[PDB]
Amino acid sequence: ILEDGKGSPHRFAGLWNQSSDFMGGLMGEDTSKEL
Amino acid sequence: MRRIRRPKVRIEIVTYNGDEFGAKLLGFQTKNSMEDDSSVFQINMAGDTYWDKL
Amino acid sequence: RFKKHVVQHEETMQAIAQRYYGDVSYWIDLVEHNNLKYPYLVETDEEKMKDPERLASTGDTLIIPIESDLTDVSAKEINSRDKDVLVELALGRDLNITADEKYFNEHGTSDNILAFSTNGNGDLDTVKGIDNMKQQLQARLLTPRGSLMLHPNYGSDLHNLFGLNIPEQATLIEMEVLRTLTSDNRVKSANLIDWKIQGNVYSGQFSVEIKS
Amino acid sequence: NNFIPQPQGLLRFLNTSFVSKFYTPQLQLSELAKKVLTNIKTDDIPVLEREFNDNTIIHKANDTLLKVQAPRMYMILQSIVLEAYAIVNCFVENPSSLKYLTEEDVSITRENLNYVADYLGNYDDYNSVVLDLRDLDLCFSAIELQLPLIKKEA
Amino acid sequence: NFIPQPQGLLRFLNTSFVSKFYTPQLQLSELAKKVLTNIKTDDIPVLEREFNDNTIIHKANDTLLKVQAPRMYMILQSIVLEAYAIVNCFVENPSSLKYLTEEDVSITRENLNYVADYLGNYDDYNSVVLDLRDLDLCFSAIELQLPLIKKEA
Amino acid sequence: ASQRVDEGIKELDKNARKTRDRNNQEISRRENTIYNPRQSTNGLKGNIDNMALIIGYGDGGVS
Amino acid sequence: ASQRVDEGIKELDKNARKTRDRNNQEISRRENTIYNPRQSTNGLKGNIDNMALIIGYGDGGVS
Amino acid sequence: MVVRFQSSMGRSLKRVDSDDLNVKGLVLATVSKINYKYQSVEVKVNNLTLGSRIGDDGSLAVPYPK
Amino acid sequence: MVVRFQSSMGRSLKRVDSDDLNVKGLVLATVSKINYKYQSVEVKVNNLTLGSRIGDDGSLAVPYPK
Amino acid sequence: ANFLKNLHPLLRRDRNKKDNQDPNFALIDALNEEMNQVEKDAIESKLQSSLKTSTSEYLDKFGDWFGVYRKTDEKDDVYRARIIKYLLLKRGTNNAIIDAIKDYL
Amino acid sequence: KTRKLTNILSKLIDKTMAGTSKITDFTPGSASRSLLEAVSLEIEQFYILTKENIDWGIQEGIIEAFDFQKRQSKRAYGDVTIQFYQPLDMRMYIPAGTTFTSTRQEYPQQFETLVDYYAEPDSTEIVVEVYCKETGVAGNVPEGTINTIASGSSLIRSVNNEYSFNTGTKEESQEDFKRRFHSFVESRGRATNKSVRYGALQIPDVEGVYVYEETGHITVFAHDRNGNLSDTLKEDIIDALQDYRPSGIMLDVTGVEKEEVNVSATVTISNKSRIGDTLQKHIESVIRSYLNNLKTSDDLIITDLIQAIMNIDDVLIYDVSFDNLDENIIVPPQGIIRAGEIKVELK
Amino acid sequence: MKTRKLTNILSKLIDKTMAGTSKITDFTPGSASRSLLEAVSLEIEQFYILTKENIDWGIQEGIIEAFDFQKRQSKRAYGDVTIQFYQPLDMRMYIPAGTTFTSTRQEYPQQFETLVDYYAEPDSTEIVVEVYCKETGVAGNVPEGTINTIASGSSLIRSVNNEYSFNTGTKEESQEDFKRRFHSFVESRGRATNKSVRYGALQIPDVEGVYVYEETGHITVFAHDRNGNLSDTLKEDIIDALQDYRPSGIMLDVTGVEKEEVNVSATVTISNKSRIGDTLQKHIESVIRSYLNNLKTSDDLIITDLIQAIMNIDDVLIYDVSFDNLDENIIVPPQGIIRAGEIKVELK
Amino acid sequence: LQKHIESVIRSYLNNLKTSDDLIITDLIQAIMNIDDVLIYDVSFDNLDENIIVPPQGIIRAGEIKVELK
Amino acid sequence: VMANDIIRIFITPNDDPNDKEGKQERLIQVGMVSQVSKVGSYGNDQTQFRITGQSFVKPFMKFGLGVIQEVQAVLPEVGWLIDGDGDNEVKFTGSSAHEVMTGIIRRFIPYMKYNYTENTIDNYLDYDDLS
Amino acid sequence: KVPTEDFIEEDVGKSDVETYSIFTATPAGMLKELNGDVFSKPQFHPELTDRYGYTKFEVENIYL
Repeated sequence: ILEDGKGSPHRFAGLWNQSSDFMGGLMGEDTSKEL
Repeated sequence: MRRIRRPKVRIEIVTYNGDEFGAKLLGFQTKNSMEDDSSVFQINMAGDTYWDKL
Repeated sequence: RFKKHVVQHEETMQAIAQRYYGDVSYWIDLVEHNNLKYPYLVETDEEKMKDPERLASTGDTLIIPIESDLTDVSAKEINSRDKDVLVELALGRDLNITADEKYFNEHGTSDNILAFSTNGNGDLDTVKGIDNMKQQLQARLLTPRGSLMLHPNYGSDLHNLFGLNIPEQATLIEMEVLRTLTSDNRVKSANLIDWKIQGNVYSGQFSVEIKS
Repeated sequence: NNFIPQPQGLLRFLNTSFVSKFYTPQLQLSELAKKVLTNIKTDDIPVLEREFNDNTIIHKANDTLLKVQAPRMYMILQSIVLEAYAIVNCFVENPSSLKYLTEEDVSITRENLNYVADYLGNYDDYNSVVLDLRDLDLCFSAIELQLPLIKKEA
Repeated sequence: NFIPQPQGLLRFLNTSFVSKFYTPQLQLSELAKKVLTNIKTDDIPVLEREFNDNTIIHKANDTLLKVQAPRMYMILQSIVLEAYAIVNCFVENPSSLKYLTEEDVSITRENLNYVADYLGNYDDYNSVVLDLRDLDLCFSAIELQLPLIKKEA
Repeated sequence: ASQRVDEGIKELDKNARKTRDRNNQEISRRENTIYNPRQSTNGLKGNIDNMALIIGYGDGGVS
Repeated sequence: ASQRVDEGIKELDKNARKTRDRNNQEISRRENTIYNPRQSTNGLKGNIDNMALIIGYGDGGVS
Repeated sequence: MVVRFQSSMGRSLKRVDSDDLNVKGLVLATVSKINYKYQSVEVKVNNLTLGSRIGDDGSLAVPYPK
Repeated sequence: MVVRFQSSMGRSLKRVDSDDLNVKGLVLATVSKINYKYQSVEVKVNNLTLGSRIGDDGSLAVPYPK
Repeated sequence: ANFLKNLHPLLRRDRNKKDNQDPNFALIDALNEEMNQVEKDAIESKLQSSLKTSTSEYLDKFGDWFGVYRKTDEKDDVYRARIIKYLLLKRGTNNAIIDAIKDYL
Repeated sequence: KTRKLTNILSKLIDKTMAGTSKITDFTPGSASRSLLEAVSLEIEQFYILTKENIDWGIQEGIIEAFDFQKRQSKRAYGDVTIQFYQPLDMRMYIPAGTTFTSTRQEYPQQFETLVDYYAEPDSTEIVVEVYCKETGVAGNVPEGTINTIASGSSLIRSVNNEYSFNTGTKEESQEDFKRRFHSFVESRGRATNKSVRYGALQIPDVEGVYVYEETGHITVFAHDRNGNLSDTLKEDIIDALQDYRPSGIMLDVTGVEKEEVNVSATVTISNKSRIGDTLQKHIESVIRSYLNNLKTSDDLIITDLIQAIMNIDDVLIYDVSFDNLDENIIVPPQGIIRAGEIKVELK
Repeated sequence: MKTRKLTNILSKLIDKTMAGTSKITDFTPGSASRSLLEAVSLEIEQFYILTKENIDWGIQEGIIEAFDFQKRQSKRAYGDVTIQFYQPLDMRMYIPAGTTFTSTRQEYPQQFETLVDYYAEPDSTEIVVEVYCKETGVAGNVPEGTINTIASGSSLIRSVNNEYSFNTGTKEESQEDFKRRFHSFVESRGRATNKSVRYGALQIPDVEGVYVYEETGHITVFAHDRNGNLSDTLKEDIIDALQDYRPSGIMLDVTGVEKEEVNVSATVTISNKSRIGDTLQKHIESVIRSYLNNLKTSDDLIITDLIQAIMNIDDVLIYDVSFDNLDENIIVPPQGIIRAGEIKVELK
Repeated sequence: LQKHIESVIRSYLNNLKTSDDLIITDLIQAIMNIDDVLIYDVSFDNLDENIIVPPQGIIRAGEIKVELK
Repeated sequence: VMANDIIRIFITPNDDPNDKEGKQERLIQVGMVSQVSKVGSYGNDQTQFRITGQSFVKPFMKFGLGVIQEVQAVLPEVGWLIDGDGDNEVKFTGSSAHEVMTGIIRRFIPYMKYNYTENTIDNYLDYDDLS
Repeated sequence: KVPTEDFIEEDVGKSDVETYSIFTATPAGMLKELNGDVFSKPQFHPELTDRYGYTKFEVENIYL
């Protein structure tokens, strides 16, 4: 988009800000804790 | 309609007159890039005068 | 831009959308441009009598915006209510200065000719639509090229082209007029239709393909 | 208010015969100003501990004697700033405040803006204030034309 | 190697008017019988969360068909067991697919139409019928495709 | 089938989709160690993928 | 509008510009979660910048 | 040629990069100041001082063998 | 180009090879278990344990300064 | 538009003048009648969306949302009137109390 | 919710394949596929109809039950009559779209006929309905303005409209529609301070009304009419507030009194050369204007007066004192401060 | 409009086809015409059902748009997390802000984070710090012994455990609660009455469960928050809000509420002998204690609602519940609130 | 707000010079720069008369105590 | 052409009806695309599209076994008897390459999910008959 | 701005050469987790790591 240097609105996608802190338990770590 | 273009290059030098230097121009290159940590350019000059001594 | 269209007898909105936009699925958004209720097309005239503003029937004029402006909400809102005013706004509005249409033709390439006029009551006259385009073209043709005090290179060299009424001068005048008419980006192109030189008076006509 | 603080001076200023032939003022408060003004009156708003930009229109009004010489005209200036301040806030942040302003509410601001401009023009003291408000007079009219169209877009 | 089931589905699965077009027969498939015995005897793993607010969650239990028409409620359980049975083998452990046959699904669709038509009388509980009609055409595809699958495999 | 599966997946909650992903990963671990309803097998997955949502086969669909 | 915004900003002090930059950074980092006012909306934020500057939304302004 | 004008070092051509920044091997230094409370020193290079950050003794310092 | 698709790392192009496998410099670790008979320990990296081979205490272990 | 307008051009749209029996005409007429009835029902649905003309279950939903439930053996008109009037209690005034007592009486 | 053409068509095809074994071809142009596509298009059109109905319902349907009228930009229309020289002897035709131009040059408004009309064999006059081309209030025209017809004829003599065009309509936004409803609902509140104030302000000649509340009695007083209250206004407003007062609580109405203040202040100026008649006169005018503009039941705090007088110019004023003002003056609720006599001394 | 089922539509289509001058056609099962008619009838039934659902949704959306009454958002879950160290700290330690607390069970992967700084003083073998659930939903109501992971934790930490389940996280506002609050608002349009003051007191998000006790020329409001307290600022805000809604010419007062403590000493019978354990006992205790809290003022200690609430956890697993001393309902005064109480579980 | 008022008073008093002298009315004007709607009345318990600074000395803030009542 | 798609190429060596041994439709190569770009020199009045990829080396090459620094993963009064637990450490043991390689591949292959309409890398890659 | 009228040749497209899932900005190398305060606090997306698991991108900032 050319208006006021807006650019592409799709540049700031839904994954731009949405995120979370990084920690374990996502692969292999959690298999042994299924008590 | 097709655009018409008439390039006219000018060169200025500061330490021989700059205008005389710019007359003998034939071509040049200018490699500028942010990827590398250096910007470099090249200039091609005619053999009318002995530029090595000047 | 938008292409004018007239409702045909026993015609549906789906066919109208398919003919122009190709895919019938665009008809869902096209109705909002016309600002019509669910009875989009009705043959019965008395049915439209209940609410003519929010209904259409056979012989009425529709609006067909281009694909780029089809999805714009602003275009939908503007075309919903303006209806016939779109053409005037599309071609713009300007003050009318053709106070003496009979007089300005008698003095070509002469200064102090055009002047303001009055129409209606207590307000300066204004022009719009194709009349505004024709007035602007005539003013540009009459205006010499290098006389305006700002944004120069506006006008033509018609005053300097007077000569021996020979064919080459006639072709030069034709080319000058064509360049003057084609300067505005709104007009597509122009071409001469007839040439006639007899005695010491030059006559001719031109055709211009105005967009929409 | 939700995102960033505001200057102390503006917060203090905002919380709180002659007639023009062309213009007829009225004291109709906007719906948006009704709710935003309560937030300013309440303490639930961040505020800075220092002030800058002395060239703003607010300090010009404070310096002059408009408060005591013409408190009625001074009151209208606060009303204009209140509506002007609110319509700035919604676009930058808090889009939920939309569909609470109408063209009529914005239109009447120009009537009050021109009404007080004539009184301020009778004296040379208020030249600086008159120079500022006249700039905003054309600013609101653009918003009035686009406000119905922007509301449907959003 | 079985996915834990929801608590609601586990509770649901573990236990005059007549239509002119389709009628039921209260017949259970051999494959459906085996799954019922396994859940009845073996303590299958179960989930603890109930985020998914669909299927029987607040629709099959919320409706008054349980107390008003218990016989109709039996039909819905049979369809769920048959629906669960076919989904069980394909996702995991396809050895049990051998017992299934064409007539098992044919009777199930007839039962679905009978209960579906009865639910049409009630205006409030059309939400249940919304899923049943979509599920009705799912069984028909299996009916017209199950014989080819077994020979292919 | 694909359209209504996509609609149902979109309608599901984020936790439901996360549990569906967990179930898909678990099933992937246990791997080891033109469309026509009639006379065709390519559309077998479409019918099965439609299921597991009308019936709560786990907190979310599979495959 | 942009012209008079630029003209007004030139007279601002160093602290006002610093606060304007800080406010712009603050707004920037929490976003995702043919001029004619008639028959168009292109020149929306341009008018707001002058109004925000002259009235004052912060020490320097926003946007 | 024109593109060869980049960071380089040595008689033989070598591409100077972040690898050259890394210090290969061990170096010597002299003890100039000692933080007695934490018993962590700051060592002086011939024309540089390691450590000696804004943190007095605790947050940043050079440990010592025990 | 087509032939450039090989092992590479870093913003600047570098040929990743057996050199990158070699560890440049010194690293820290924590003592998790000690073989008292041989007085040779096994140290734990943040997500790895060095030593701890099939040999109990004698054949393979990490020496300690004396 | 209607089903006949959007039908295939080649398909007939009138009774055949050669034989009385016309299965094509029968099917087209049945589909057209059903779709016209559905269209008439859909047009009438606009009334139910408004309290000014909602009747039966929709008026009951309006009253439940407003808190005014249906009295036994109460027709739609009086129920709607009571629902609308319930928002103008103007409670506290002496004449308001008198009006409330008269309504109770 | 609504579903598109593709979903409905796919469902129809799947159900046909499930039920029908005699049909297997679904190439474009097939009669069965065309029938299914037409059915799906009609279903989608009905879905869009329901969507538009729901949009109208949420926008204004619920509010339509309450007493208020909606406007939809209906173009102006009205009855117009035409006369002829002699009675007709034929059925003259009046096709739709006939333009009835305005005779007056100052009025550029134009009107068009939507429906055709057939003249009777011998009727000497006929009345038809004509709709304006332009919407909004601009389409309104005064009486006796439409006296020209574009499709003229020898038999046609003149045109005239006895009744003016009153059906001119303009449409406002949803917020404008909702604000009147909110005001109407808010106005129904009673037995409160704000409701009593609004009820008092409803009657003309009521401005600046002040309310004082107590457990024993409620007193209301105002200076609405030129700074004074008349007995007839009190009698009129007592009856109006009967509906607004609380039940079982006494209501009282009284006038507004004033207490003039005499002050003889002294000001010390750093630069004594600047003193003059104009400066002291301006100071006195500022003081009397400040004292005049006091709210009802506002105590005359000496600190506020010192702040106001010294805020004229900090550099100019160095000290201030009052010779005849001991402390702050307390006023009753009904009193208002006024400037009786003011004197300023320069030191 | 009125709902039309598949059978009626099919019968009407069959009747129209038969009456449309067509005797050759037959409607036996397995015919293409019958299948097409059934598909069309199902499409029409789907259209009617979707139309009814859209009507309901439009009614809800119009009621939301009408007036300025809208539901409030959800509340983030929060609770207390206990930290156990190997040995008491010899020196003061500082916990960095934004420390992340998580778990390892696949059922509850939701994360938690702290909002304020905390300090671990020396000679302290444990420390408790409040946490907040980042995700807005009921997933934060984890059971006992779920949060057992800490980020950026030093070697001094020996274990991480939450003593009690949160049971504080909530989804979006319930339809029934929103409907009841709207009824309160509609009944509160007429000012100067008990319901008007009730709505004026309840409109503040923080206050919950207020009571009004009208007297001769005197009004008392026993307002309290979710914690049962009444701060001065919130009290003044409630008074200011009620000032507009307060009836004119009558006294108003507010003095909070007085708390009362009762020990239920409940006993529960469990069908599954194997499932009985300390974890279930702690869960039951936490559930009963949470039920005691979040209770409005001036309501008797009804036991039927208590047993139906605790039995709602599992109808089959939980068999029966009985009580020793509190069988009879306890009548609470206007200024009494039943919040505190010690719960002892005596399994049979 | 008490801390803010104390800081304002400190800034005002420290801004004075040797030529200037402490005045009760000037202090009242300085502190009352805040909007009069907020602060309705101000009085001094100790200060009752103007203080004349000696030519060599300068008056400035020492230890300030501010309280509501 | 979205990235990471699989493309299979078959080449016919010689004529079909001639009954040559070349009539085998032998697959020449299969791999995962990782780049698509426009190409064209309009001076020559010609343009082309180029796509390139690797033969299933992309997943292993991109999948980097990273390090997590600040995770404790403790339990209340409970511990794991085997060391290297709680942390992300994983140990592979075996007496031969085929035993170790099977554990290495099997550890990470099934969880490397993609958007294939039909399966994952395990179905396409046999990785069997190792010695 | 530049239209297509000035384009002689073009070579542009996507590329998966750069692909990272975990991003962090560690402080200077002097600080260390074992003998100091917190060392890092990376960030990631749950869906991104499925295709590229534990792909880290570390940068050392001298300012911190």
